[PDB]
Amino acid sequence: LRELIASFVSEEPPEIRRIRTGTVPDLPGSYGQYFTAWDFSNSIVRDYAMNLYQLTRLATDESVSVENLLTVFRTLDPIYSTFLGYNGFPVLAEYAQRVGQPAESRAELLDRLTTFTEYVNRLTAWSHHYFPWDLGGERYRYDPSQRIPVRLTWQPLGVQVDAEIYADLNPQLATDVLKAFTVLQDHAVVSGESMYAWAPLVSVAPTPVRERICDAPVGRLRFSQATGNKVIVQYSPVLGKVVDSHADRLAEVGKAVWESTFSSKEPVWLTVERL
Amino acid sequence: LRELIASFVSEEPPEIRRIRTGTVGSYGQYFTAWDFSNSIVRDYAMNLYQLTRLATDESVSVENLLTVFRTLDPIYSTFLGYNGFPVLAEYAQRVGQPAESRAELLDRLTTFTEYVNRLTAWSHHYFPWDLGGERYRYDPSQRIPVRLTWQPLGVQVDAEIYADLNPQLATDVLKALPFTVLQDHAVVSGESMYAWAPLVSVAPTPVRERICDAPVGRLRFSQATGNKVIVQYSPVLGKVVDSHADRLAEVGKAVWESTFSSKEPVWLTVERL
Ligand SMILES: O=C(O)CC[C@@H]1N[C@H](C(=O)O)Cc2c1[nH]c1ccccc21
Ligand SMILES: O=C(O)CC[C@@H]1N[C@H](C(=O)O)Cc2c1[nH]c1ccccc21
Repeated sequence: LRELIASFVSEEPPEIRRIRTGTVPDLPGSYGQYFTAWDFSNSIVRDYAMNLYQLTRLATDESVSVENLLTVFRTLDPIYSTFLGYNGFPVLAEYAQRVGQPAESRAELLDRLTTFTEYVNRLTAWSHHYFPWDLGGERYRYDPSQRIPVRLTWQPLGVQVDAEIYADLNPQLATDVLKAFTVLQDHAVVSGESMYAWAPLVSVAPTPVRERICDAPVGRLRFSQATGNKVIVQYSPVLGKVVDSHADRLAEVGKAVWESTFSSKEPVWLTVERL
Repeated sequence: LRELIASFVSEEPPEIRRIRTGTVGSYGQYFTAWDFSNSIVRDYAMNLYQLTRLATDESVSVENLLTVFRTLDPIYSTFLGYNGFPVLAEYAQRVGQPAESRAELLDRLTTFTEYVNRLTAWSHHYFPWDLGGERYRYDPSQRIPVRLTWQPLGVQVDAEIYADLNPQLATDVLKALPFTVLQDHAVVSGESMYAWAPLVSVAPTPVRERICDAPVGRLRFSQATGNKVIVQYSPVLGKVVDSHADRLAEVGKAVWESTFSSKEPVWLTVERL
């Protein structure tokens, strides 16, 4: 599986192509319209994914017996598995059955859960990028020691900015984030002026320090292990802050990426490297 | 909750109305917030139904059950509460509170499921699937006869519930009869209509059948997906009689024009015969 997670960090998965073009073998969508089909594909795998992560996060809970975990999986999974497998994602289903296979140990289950979560998280990301959220706008309107420095670069925007990430604030989270990335950049479609990208990792570490996003300042950085393994730049568990001096570019980086996921479907990639 | 469940079976919830009128999104549009509300309620519903089914299982403690709830629920509950369904959230919080009997939980779970499944039913009906429509194109001794009718289309048909095929499912659905609910169409599956029946059945479904094998007039149940009643013009339930199968074509036409376009409610009543 991991081979194709890596493949799909660079390339759009073929599954996410047939869905946008309407070439799914089943031709889903009653009365010759795959708009409904596409919608179900996007949402079913997004929520299926959030489920997978939480299943994982309980694989880390030891009060639950692994056998009880496997059973909660055989209960929750098959409906999402089969429908997605019949509406655009055949392999994900088979791999879900591989995850449901008896776990000789708790760690084996945990590893399968996290791999597969990230597989479907990459697919979620790509669908999120190509789903036409635009039809709506036309009609429906209204310790200083531990801070590590890194640099975030948006191409082909050619805009770079710097950021600190407070390892002290969220140690387990920051270490996992530091462990790893050039990934497609997209915009939140309901929250407002924020962008996020699907970081290539599966962190189940608890986050003691979270912030209410209305208190969050500009260029605030946040990682959501739940809605993807997303990294979020606000122009919630907190990760870091883009330095104030460069906050002046984030706003147009925003408008650009909003056009990316709302209007253009033109890829906008974001790289995080550590200074 | 049950108070609200009954009230909603006939009346549009306030929540679905304010979201579909955008009087609860990014850059002054609500269609994304709507797409999210619709899908998250639908899927929180499937999750709740599988969690009740879990609640029947005796291998899992009620404390392990409650912690699997305390983790999978909030991501859906709190979010939906921000966009459309606040009371859904507060009641989810309360379902989580420590239960001392499997039954107490299982009851709150089932009512909450069905509350959410009605919210889903109304969301599916009002949700706009017409937008992409222009952009994206191409023992007989055992069965118990009942009858179905659609108003204001004024069309009826007699059908038989195969108790022999699914005894548990048959009883669970009959005990709700008579009822009259919203009938909507199947937006992805094809030529099938369905309606959200007012029950939450944990009945086994020993017999199931390919929807491609399902004849015209095939009645199937959808306990896994909103405990719905599906007529095809899957767990098996019944069949409309051969001489009445012909009357199903135009009501499917009208109900597709109802769910896809008009939104003018189409109601179906099922009564025992
Ligand atoms: O405060 C908000 O509106 C939501 C914040 C964030 N925004 C995303 C977007 O805007 O696309 C969608 C999304 C978010 N959090 C979630 C939790 C569960 C399921 C979906 C989401
Ligand atoms: O569409 C299909 O081929 C599947 C059959 C059914 N059809 C529904 C429709 O058409 O609205 C959508 C739907 C179905 N089963 C599901 C399971 C999970 C999530 C959604 C669904």
